[PDB]
This record gives sequence, C-alpha cells and structure tokens, in this order.
Amino acid sequence: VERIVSRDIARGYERIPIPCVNAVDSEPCPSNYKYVSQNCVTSPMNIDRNITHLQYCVCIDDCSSSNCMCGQLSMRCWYDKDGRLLPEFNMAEPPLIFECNHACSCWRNCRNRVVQNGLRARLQLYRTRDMGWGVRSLQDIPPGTFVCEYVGELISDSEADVREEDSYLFDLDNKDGEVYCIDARFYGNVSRFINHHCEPNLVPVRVFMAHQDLRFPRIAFFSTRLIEAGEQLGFDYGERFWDIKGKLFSCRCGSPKCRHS
Amino acid sequence: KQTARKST
Ligand SMILES: Nc1ncnc2c1ncn2[C@@H]1O[C@H](CSCC[C@H](N)C(=O)O)[C@@H](O)[C@H]1O
Ligand SMILES: [Zn+2]
Ligand SMILES: [Zn+2]
Ligand SMILES: [Zn+2]
Ligand SMILES: [Zn+2]
Repeated sequence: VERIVSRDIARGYERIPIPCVNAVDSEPCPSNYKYVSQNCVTSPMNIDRNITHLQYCVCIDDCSSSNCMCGQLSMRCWYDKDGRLLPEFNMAEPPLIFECNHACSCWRNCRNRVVQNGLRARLQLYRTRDMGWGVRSLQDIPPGTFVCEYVGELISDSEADVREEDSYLFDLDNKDGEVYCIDARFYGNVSRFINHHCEPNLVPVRVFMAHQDLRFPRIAFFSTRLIEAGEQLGFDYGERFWDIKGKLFSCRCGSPKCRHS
Repeated sequence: KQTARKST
C-alpha cells in the first residue's frame, strides 16, 4: 500500500512541494544526491554573463506582437497567452528559445517568459514496479506545457567522459568540439528521476534566459500531448544513451513501438 | 563517448 516518504523532496526550493511516495517496497525517499533547483558548477565554467552581450527587445507592449526581437531570435515567440507552446511548434526538431531577459525593455510579466518562472506543475516522485524511482503528474497537463528543467552540475564533455556513474548525464550539444554536459548524479532536481520512454510525453527544448552563451543552453521539458493525472513522465533519452546502456539492459517502457527492447 | 549521455 502507498506510504508518503517525503512531504517535499525539494525542501521548499520549488513553488510547490514535490512529494515522494512508495506503494511498492520498503525503500525510503532517495537521499544519495543533493537536490538543487538551479544548475551549479564544481570546476569553473566561465559562462559569458556580460550584460552588454545580451540581445534584447525594446517592446512597448507585452511582447505578443510580430516585432519582438526576442521572438525573432526564437524564430517566432512560441508561447501562447497561457504560456503553452503553439500547435505549430516543431516537437520533432525544436528551435532554440530565447526568453526575455533583464536587459529587455518589457515588464517581468510579458508573454515571452515561461521557463524562467520555474516549475509549477504538481509532480510526484514515486516507486515504480520495475524501473526504480519515476516521476508522475498529479494533475492533467495540457499539450505544450513547461513541466520541468533538467538541472544539475555543469561539466565539460571531457569530464563527463570519466564520470563512472553515467546514468544522469545530459549533453547540451551533440556536435564535436567545445561541448558541455549536465550531470544530475550528485546535484540534481526532480528531472533526474524521469525515466526513458520510446513514445515520450515530454520533449527537451534548449532555452536561453539570463545569458545567451550558446555553449550553455538550459534544458526545458515540455509536454508533447495531454498528460493525464497519474501518468508517468517520460522522454526519449536518445541514441547516445542507449548506445552504451543497451549493452547492459533492455528498455522496459512497454510501448508497442519500443525501439530499445 | 566512454559514458552514456542523454541528448536532444
Ligand atoms: N525505459 C527504461 N527501461 C529500463 N530502465 C530504465 C528506463 N528508463 C530509465 N531506466 C533506469 O533509470 C536509469 C536512468 S535514471 C532515472 C531514474 C531511475 N529510475 C532511478 O531510480 O534513479 C537508467 O540507467 C535505467 O537504470
Ligand atoms: Zn519583446
Ligand atoms: Zn525581450
Ligand atoms: Zn518581453
Ligand atoms: Zn522502449
């Protein structure tokens, strides 16, 4: 039967609690990592935070017009009045999103600000039957909604390559060269617990907010369809995960269209 | 790579 093993895994760092429950076994709330709500570093990363390097808009409205320069950078502003991605948004090949920033002329409540407002969906960490811990939604999530950010320790591609515990690494760029990675193993938020699914209800999108250093996008998960209350969250970890892990275990997502079973 | 990486 269900036991609530934590009131809030985030210790009050998010806008709402993220409880943890276990209806499967005797395990308490996972505690072998440090919950952080924003990315951190160990070794320095030298993100370009020169305020004069920001591209910004000069909008006199709420940034919902054709003329918003931040929208232009994003191709167009993809957010509707409710903060959801427009039906036209390419989920198969997402564009980079540039949200408004502190250099823009607009107000803090303009249209082009969603990820920077943080996690607001009611989520729950729970014990799955056969994939360890997972994350579910406690309420219906309409399509195109921002759900959570992949947060953790920002490291180099080189450093990521010597991290023995590799289950929580997320590459920020797929190219060769100077590339960075978020490791959610030691420091991470709720997204570290999101399991892989071959027909996923989340898609990761690269987003820029307070800085526009292209080496360091932030990773935001948006829903790809209506997620019903109770449903487990999942995204496609991608081939660079399964190329390594597929030699060790098979995918248990359960999709008829599973590509890693 | 030597380690598993999630990616877009
Ligand atoms: N679709 C899937 N099939 C089998 N194992 C999965 C899976 N998705 C995630 N996992 C497991 O979870 C790891 C990613 S970390 C995700 C959270 C994890 N379930 C935990 O309890 O900490 C993978 O290496 C694998 O061990
Ligand atoms: Zn604007
Ligand atoms: Zn702007
Ligand atoms: Zn704006
Ligand atoms: Zn699968």
